[PDB]
Parts: sequence; C-alpha cells; structure tokens
Amino acid sequence: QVQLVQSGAEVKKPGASVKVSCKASGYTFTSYNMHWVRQAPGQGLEWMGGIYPGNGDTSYNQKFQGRVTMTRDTSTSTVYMELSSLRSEDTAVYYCARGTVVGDWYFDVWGQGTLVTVSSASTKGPSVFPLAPSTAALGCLVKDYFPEPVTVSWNSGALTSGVHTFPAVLQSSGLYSLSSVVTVPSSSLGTQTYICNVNHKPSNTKVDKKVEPKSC
Amino acid sequence: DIQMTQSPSSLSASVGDRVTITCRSSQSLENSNGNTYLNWYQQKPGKAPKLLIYRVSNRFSGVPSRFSGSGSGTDFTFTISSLQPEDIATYYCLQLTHVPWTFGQGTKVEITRTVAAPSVFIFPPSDEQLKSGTASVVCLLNNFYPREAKVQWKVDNALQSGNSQESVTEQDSKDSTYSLSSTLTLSKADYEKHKVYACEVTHQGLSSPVTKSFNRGE
Amino acid sequence: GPLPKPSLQALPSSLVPLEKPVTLRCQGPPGVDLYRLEKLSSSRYQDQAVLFIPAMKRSLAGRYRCSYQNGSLWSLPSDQLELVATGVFAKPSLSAQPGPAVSSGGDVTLQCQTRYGFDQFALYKEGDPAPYKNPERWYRASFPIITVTAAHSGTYRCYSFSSRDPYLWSAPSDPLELVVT
Ligand SMILES: [Cl-]
Ligand SMILES: [Cl-]
Repeated sequence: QVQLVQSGAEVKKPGASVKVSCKASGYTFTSYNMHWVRQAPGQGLEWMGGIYPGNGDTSYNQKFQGRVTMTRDTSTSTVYMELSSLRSEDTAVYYCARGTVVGDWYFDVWGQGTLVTVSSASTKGPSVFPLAPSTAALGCLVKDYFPEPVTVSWNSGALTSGVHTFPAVLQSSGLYSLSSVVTVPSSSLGTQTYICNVNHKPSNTKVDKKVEPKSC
Repeated sequence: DIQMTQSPSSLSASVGDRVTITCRSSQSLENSNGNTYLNWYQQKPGKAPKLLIYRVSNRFSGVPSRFSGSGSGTDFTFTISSLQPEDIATYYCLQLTHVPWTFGQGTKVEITRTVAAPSVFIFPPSDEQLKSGTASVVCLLNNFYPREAKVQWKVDNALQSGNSQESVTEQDSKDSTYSLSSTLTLSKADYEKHKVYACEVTHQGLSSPVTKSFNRGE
Repeated sequence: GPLPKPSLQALPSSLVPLEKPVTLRCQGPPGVDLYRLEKLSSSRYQDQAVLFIPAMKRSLAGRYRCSYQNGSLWSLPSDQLELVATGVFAKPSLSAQPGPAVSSGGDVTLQCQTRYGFDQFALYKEGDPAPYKNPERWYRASFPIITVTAAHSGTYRCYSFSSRDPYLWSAPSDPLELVVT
C-alpha cells in the first residue's frame, strides 16, 4: 500500500509563505528521495528540488534557491516543502514524488497534489442550489466561493455513473461557480433520493443538498 | 538549463492509431559517463502524472506493451502503438541528466470518434436562489462529440450576449465525449420581468438546432 | 475501531543465508493478551509473538504479518515482513561504471549479471534498513545513482533471483566498495 498523502489546499496572501506536507507510507522511507514538482493551472510541470530523507541533504532548482526549504521528519515519514515570498506566479498544484535513492525509475509514486492559491481576496464558502429534474438530468449549482477547490459527491459517493462535475468559472465578482450534474432514469425519480455533498475545506463549509422534482 | 521541446503540443487520433510524440533537448542528454536519464509520464485530467517509460526505452512495471520510447543524444520519441480511449492524457518527457531537471511542455492526446449529438437540458433558478436577489439559468449539453458546439440564450425571443459563462469537461476516458454547462445570470428583477427562457443548441450531430425552454412561474 | 498495528522485525536480518538463524518478532504494547503471527502463503498460523528459525530453509522464505488482541479487540495487522533465504543459487557478478572510486556530483551505475534463467536483482548496502529492488526483468540489470554524494559510499552486494520464487535469492556477489569523494 505505497502512498504519498499531502496536506489540503491553501490560500495565502502575496508576500506570505506556504508549507505543504507529504506523508509517506507502505515503503522504507529512507530508500527514496522526495522531490517536489509544481503545475500552474492549465500549464506544464516544473521541478522544484528534492531531499534525501536519510540525512536531510537537499538540492533545489536555482529558480527557487533562497525561497524554498525542504525538510523531513523521519519519525513520521513526512517531508515538508515551504515556499516563501509568494506571488501570483506561485499559484499552482504542488506535488511530492518519490525517487529511488539507487535507480533511475524516478517519480513512480506521487502525492495527490495540493492547490496553493496566492491572492489577497477573502475566503468565502459556497451557496448550494438544486437543479431539479424537469433519461432525466438533475444537479447542484455551487455558487460564489473562493478559493478553489470544492469537492462534489452524490449520495455520499454511492452514485458516480453519469456524474459530470464541471470545471469552475471565475465570475466578474472574483468568486467561483460550478454545477455538478447527473443523468438518471426518469422512472426512478419517484423512489430514488438524490443528494449532492459539497465540501469547501478552505472555508470549512460542508453542505448536503437534497435535489427533488419541483412539486406542481 | 536544458530546454525540452515537445512536439506536437496536441493531437487527436482514432482508436487503434499509432501516435508518435517527440522531445528534443537543447543540448546533449549523453552525460560524461555515456549515460542518459530521460523518462516519460502520462497525466490524466485531475490526476498526478504516472511513470510509463524510464531510461529512454524501459517500460516501468505494469505498463502495457503499447507504450514505447526510443532515441539518443538530443532526439527522443514516445510511441503509443494502438491508441485506446483510456489513453486520453497529456504526456510529458523529463530529462534527469543535467540539474535542474526539466520537463517538456507536454503533448495533449485526444480521441477522434463518430459524431454524437448532445442531449440538452434546461434548469430554471431555484426559489432558494431567487430569495437572495440573483437568478442563474443552467443549460446542460451532455455527452457529445466533436467539442465544438454553440449555445444561444434567448429571453422572450431576444438574443442574449455578455451575460453567460460556459464550462466544458475533459474528454471522457470511456466514450470519448464532452459535456458542457452554460449558465445565464440575471438579477431577480430582470428575471421576473420576462417569461420565456430558452437555450438553443447548435451542433454537428443535430440536423436542426435543439431548443429547450421554460416559462417563468409554470 | 481496531487497535494500532504492531511492528514485525527480523534479526539479525531479513536476508538470511540457508542454515543460518533468524528471529521474527511481533511487537505490540506491553501486556497484550494474545499475538498471532502468520505467513501469507500458509493456511495456518501461530499464537505467539516470536518465531525462531534455527536454520533457514527455502520453505520458510516468504511474506509474514502479525497482529495482537487486547480486551477482545484485534489490532490492525503489522506491515508485511519479507523474509528471504539467500545462498540458494550461485552468486551474480557486481561491477561499477565508470568505477568504484568516483567524484561527487556525477553518476555511478552499479551493474549485476547472472546466467539466463534469473530475471531479477536486488542490491544491499551494509548498514541500510533494506535492499533495493529493480523493475528490470533480464539476465543483467543496471542500478544508476543519478547524482552520487559522499552518503552513497559503502559496501554493496548484489543478489539475483527469479520471479518464479521471489523470496529465494542467490549467494551475494563479491562486495563492491563504493568510494565517493
Ligand atoms: Cl530477537
Ligand atoms: Cl509468501
């Protein structure tokens, strides 16, 4: 069960710093160096640097020298990456990825990624509205939240087939909005309950919205 | 630094086609000991990249045989011998030969398939949202191909512009289709001033445009 | 919920030459009521924390796990312990390219080779907590260290084995003294 588990999404002001954790399990911690690779939204991958967990030796990309610090806690198999003096250009998903100390088959296991948004805008949880079924379709409108990201599940993860959770759009107000829809049989609209489970961790907002056919 | 130039930046191919991606390094990837460390990764949407090829041509454990790599010096190639629908992803080369390690800008791979018309659905704003002074009208275009589609909002038959935003999903890994959401936003006052709200959809799969509508308060 | 996992460790090593002794020890909190140690390829188990093997045999090699019970609640199972029998086949060769004495900052490639019939290799550096396996499936394999540092210096031995019996390894190669300055 080799796994790299990262800390949750962050929002930080320009000029501040962010510290992301990467907890490893299922393998010998000191047998793999731990690197950090970031990806700006819609862009490519960029290598930041790496740390050898055995003795804490580091080697960073010169583009981040002086502003990145990688450390590790051997007792908990955790690696940390701290990036300071954040600017808009540092808004990215930050991944940790292991690289065998002996061998060249690098980055065979990655963390799930941590989105870091650099912005002075205030955090705001979303309002969740039903998109009632008129194959039928129904959904939830997840409106006016900041920053990204938000998670949407249906029936606590039991319903996944036919679900489309759209990429968010940034409105002129500076807040995000998205819809998550599901196509279902019209024949089970009278019996099957549909609930969207919305979680916006940056604002600690958890909303469960029942989506019902509007009674005439 | 070594610059990795990947080509093409994107491509579409049919199921079963041979896909070839190239990565060119700005300087030699053969180091002073005669070795080359160059790996290829596959990144599916919303997910971390996955190691497919390492050391130019070695498939990593569990990687299907349709994936291969080759090259030397400054010229490297990655091949998918028979493109599968689940292979939709951006592929990246990475050189680990000279620090700092550098990736190619990626090649986005998509599937070309038969035309599929979108199923279209219109959703009026909820009463709950109206209580806050804003109305969002949503139009869903579901599971279509190709990605090109036109949504025209009409309010009492007047063509709307500047008041809607669209969002499109990444291509489905099983049926190779796209879905699209178009949201029309109006104040509660503007919303209550009109009756007919229509979403008109033009797409290659529809011989005539499809319009889905509702009358406010029915 | 389940009680937290115990540890399962092999001493003097998990790479045990045939006919040499080894202890597998399950360690949970002090005073727990019962332990259960099991070999993943066996249909039976033992209700003891310690398994002492006076003389390693091929049949004893494999994956093991252990659990403990306290006040009717069972713990999560320990992380898997892979017990290897070494000395089962003739030792492979082990060499370094460009050589075993190398400058810090460049690469070094440790290479192993055996006769056809073995498709896997593992490298063990004296004092390390574990061997290094390799995704290669071939009669010879390379283990490049992309950027060597003084920390990579040490005594390395290579083992060969087959995918058919991944816990039955050869006698270790002659040692290679990697000296990085
Ligand atoms: Cl002991
Ligand atoms: Cl076993």
